[PDB]
Amino acid sequence: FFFDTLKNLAGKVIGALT
Repeated sequence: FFFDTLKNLAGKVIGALT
């Protein structure tokens, strides 16, 4: 739950960066 969301948030950041 929380772990999945945290990982997902990081993925969005990486994608947004490049």
